Amino acid sequence: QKTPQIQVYSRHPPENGKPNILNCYVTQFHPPHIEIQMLKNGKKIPKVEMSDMSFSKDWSFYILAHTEFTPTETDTYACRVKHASMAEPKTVYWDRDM
Amino acid sequence: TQVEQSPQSLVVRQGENCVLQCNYSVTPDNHLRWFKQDTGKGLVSLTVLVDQKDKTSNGRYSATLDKDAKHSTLHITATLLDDTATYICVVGDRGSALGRLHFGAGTQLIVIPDIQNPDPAVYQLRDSKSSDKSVCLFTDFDSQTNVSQSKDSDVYITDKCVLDMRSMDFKSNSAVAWSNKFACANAFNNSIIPEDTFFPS
Amino acid sequence: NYTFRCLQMSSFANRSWSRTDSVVWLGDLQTHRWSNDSATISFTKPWSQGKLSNQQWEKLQHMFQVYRVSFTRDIQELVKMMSPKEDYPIEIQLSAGCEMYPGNASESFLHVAFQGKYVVRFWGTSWQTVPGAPSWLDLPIKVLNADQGTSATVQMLLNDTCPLFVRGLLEAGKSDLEKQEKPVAWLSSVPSSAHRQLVCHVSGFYPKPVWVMWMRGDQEQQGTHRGDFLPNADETWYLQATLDVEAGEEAGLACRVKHSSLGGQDIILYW
Amino acid sequence: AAVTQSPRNKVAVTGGKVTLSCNQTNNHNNMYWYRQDTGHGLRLIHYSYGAGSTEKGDIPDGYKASRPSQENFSLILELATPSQTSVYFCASGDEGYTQYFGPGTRLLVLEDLRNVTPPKVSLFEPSKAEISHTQKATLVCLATGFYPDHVELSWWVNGKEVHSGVCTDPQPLKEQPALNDSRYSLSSRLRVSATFWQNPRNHFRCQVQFYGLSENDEWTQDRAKPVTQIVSAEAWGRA
Ligand SMILES: CCCCCCCCCCCCCCCCCCCCCCCCCC(=O)N[C@@H](CO[C@H]1O[C@H](CO)[C@H](OCc2ccc(C(C)(C)C)cc2)[C@H](O)[C@H]1O)[C@H](O)[C@H](O)CCCCCCCCCCCCCC
Ligand SMILES: *[C@@H]1O[C@H](CO[C@@H]2O[C@@H](C)[C@@H](O)[C@@H](O)[C@@H]2O)[C@@H](O[C@@H]2O[C@H](CO)[C@@H](O)[C@H](O)[C@H]2NC(C)=O)[C@H](O)[C@H]1NC(C)=O
Ligand SMILES: *[C@@H]1O[C@H](CO)[C@@H](O[C@@H]2O[C@H](CO)[C@@H](O)[C@H](O)[C@H]2NC(C)=O)[C@H](O)[C@H]1NC(C)=O
Ligand SMILES: *[C@@H]1O[C@H](CO)[C@@H](O)[C@H](O)[C@H]1NC(C)=O
Ligand code: NA
Ligand code: NA
Ligand code: NA
Repeated sequence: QKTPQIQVYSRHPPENGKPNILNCYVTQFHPPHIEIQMLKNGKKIPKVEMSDMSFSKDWSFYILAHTEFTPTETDTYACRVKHASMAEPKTVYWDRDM
Repeated sequence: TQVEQSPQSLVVRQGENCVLQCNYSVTPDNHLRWFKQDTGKGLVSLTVLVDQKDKTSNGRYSATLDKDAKHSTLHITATLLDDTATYICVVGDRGSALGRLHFGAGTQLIVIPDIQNPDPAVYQLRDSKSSDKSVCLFTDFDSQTNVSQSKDSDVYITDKCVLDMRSMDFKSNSAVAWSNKFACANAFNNSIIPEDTFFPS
Repeated sequence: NYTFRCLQMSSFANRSWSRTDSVVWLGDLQTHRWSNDSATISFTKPWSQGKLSNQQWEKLQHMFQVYRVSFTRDIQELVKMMSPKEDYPIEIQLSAGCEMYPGNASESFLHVAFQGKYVVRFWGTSWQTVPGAPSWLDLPIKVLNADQGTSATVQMLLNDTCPLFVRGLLEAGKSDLEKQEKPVAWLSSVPSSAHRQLVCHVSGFYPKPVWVMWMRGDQEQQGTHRGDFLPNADETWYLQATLDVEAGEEAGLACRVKHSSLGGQDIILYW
Repeated sequence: AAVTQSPRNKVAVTGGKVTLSCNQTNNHNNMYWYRQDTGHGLRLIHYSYGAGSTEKGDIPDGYKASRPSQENFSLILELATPSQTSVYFCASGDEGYTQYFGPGTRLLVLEDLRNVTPPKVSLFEPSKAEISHTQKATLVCLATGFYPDHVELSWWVNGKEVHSGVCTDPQPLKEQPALNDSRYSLSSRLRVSATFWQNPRNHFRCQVQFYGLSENDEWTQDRAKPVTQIVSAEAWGRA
């Protein structure tokens, strides 16, 4: 049971107040059963789009979640993943500087 | 069911050809087998068809399969008495042991034997141990003749039955009557029996 | 050279419950999706039918529809057969398709993984286990290789159908396959166990090949670390390149980006 | 590739335990139990992929399967019911699709065994009138007074079974068709050439194998326990 990598990144250069798309890319996990949530200020964003699940050369799974978002000075954005390989859900926060 | 046979039953005269049908909805259809099952006996495989459009033969038996129409026919040429049996269609849904067999309910064929040289007669036969007991044997009538069940409750009459003396190429019909009461002259009165029936003594 | 990949993932949770989901890729573009919930294969491009007639596609799809149901039952029966050696839950993955080379040459493949390990392929005219596979698989292989009808169908699928279908896809899908999308870059920074870490973000480029270097003037900074290629939702790519530096050393540094879409006009961003 | 079944015929009572066995010396991994009922195709009850494996088929309820060895596959009716009156077929196979079928087992489950009775068997010798008229000789065998109708009638000449010139009624007839559990009668003919019948070295025997109670079955009536048995009648040829 391999443990999921989570990478969070914007489609476009982030500018406070400007609509954008936030991506959450979850990779290197198995088995494929997984729960992925994208959060605004720790609250579940509705209408998040998922790509179809696929797998790599090495047979490990991956999937892309994305959602419209407008970055601000105040608001926090994160991607939270529950998977049997982990005792607790893992949360990775969007950091525009990273 | 996923496998349907037609007709349900049929009666043919010896020497006639007949055709049996099998239609199925089984998917997929790896192969189709025809079995012959004699009364109280087991399954004798006649042919197996495997190709999309297939034809096979096995003596007087020939068969076709059309997997597009999901339809098979079994043809019997020049029927013999021994073709009297149930004929069963089976579809195998895999080319391996992972397959399930889907059985049709069968078609019952009866073949009426051709009696060339009839000689209708009623004989009395005596018991091997106690010669006071006897039966009446109505024999050597042609298949036109029908044997009717009994008038009296104390009188027993069997249905007709054809035997085949293979080495002499000879078949004959017979029926048997007996009673705890009764003579052979009167035994088959309830039956329309030929006028020239031999009653000896 | 393009690789066409049909990717099947099948979960069996117990004797009764299962699901099979498939995706199809031509290079890095998705051409089909086949959800467990759907009777039919879905096109994810206008050109996903390739150069197949409607009748040819309908016939091919029907074969796959029978396959999906048959596959599901066969796995369940093979579990019963090997019982109690193997128990649920079970994951089976298939990777099948062909790599297309110039001159009407191709190579086909059909690889099968069990619980995440490549154990079985189709090769020539039969199923075989590959090096490292457990011995118990010899019985399933024996059973699978008894099915002459499946062997003949798979031979035709790999040898004939795959390359013919894919050659058609390459013609029909040419303008998507050859699309050029321009990268857009931006800079940022963070601390890193000390030192600063400068980040050059590059997003929206297609196709994948890209060059990104931190630079002081004409001096390519050898400490530049390229991240992984990450997908955007619109079939473009995202990549970041980091550089560890000293606080106050940021002045002079630029990020240069070369990509086929820019036609020689590189992106240069000065910190 | 051969397959055998035992017993070949069984009369049982409701609530009793019945075991149908299938034996197979082909070293086949795979064995299968079916039942055949009029108006239906064979239906799969249980199957097995090897010693220790049993799997439910399409109609498993009321049956338990047992595969103690590669050779043997058993169908166990723990609490037999009349609905299990049927013909049962076992088959075996390897990784290939062919199933090799056994010869079948006939099972009748009665509500009660109180009426079970073996046949009387009588052999009737050919009429001299038939012999002079046809130069053929018909023997007739009569099995009477038996219940239920699970009998096999066969003809033996000099210790070897004969089939040529034989015909046996397709169904036993009821002796009291008004009564609920009528006893049955069955007749058979054997026709031979007059010279064959006239040869005093020819020993003729009609045999009826009757299926009834086992040793294990309880019997509370005064009359003899109507067990599975052979009853026969014989005669020698003569001038
Ligand atoms: C792959 C390249 C495709 C490129 C073109 C298409 C691209 C378009 C987009 C496609 C989107 C689809 C997404 C799916 C992607 C993954 C798919 C890759 C897997 C392909 C396998 C295809 C197998 C097809 C056949 C099949 O369904 N078999 C199935 C049905 O077979 C039955 O029906 C057939 C009807 O065609 C034939 O009967 C007809 C028949 C009979 C005789 C003959 C003769 C010519 C010999 C007389 C012919 C025909 C067969 O004989 C009959 O047995 C059969 O059940 C197979 O066993 C299914 C599973 C196969 C795969 C197994 C993988 C290995 C697993 C190892 C597991 C070990 C784990 C143990 C615990
Ligand atoms: C299909 O081609 C194979 C050989 O091609 C290889 O296996 C395919 C499944 C696919 O993965 C290709 O890209 C591979 O290069 C033929 O297999 C040969 O068949 C002959 C006789 O039939 C046999 O003697 C050879 O040893 C086989 N080759 C190998 C490597 O095993 C196969 O016959 C072709 N089938 C049809 C119907 O075209
Ligand atoms: C995945 O798809 C299969 C095939 O449609 C589903 O299996 C069917 O499920 C329905 C509803 O449960 C049953 O009535 C059918 O008998 C099943 N079809 C077959 C061909 O067996 C399966 O349930 C789906 N899996 C999930 C988890 O949704
Ligand atoms: C089988 O697995 C599913 C999904 O994990 C589960 O919800 C269900 O309870 C299981 N079904 C049975 C009959 O055990
Ligand atoms: Na006569
Ligand atoms: Na008993
Ligand atoms: Na049945």
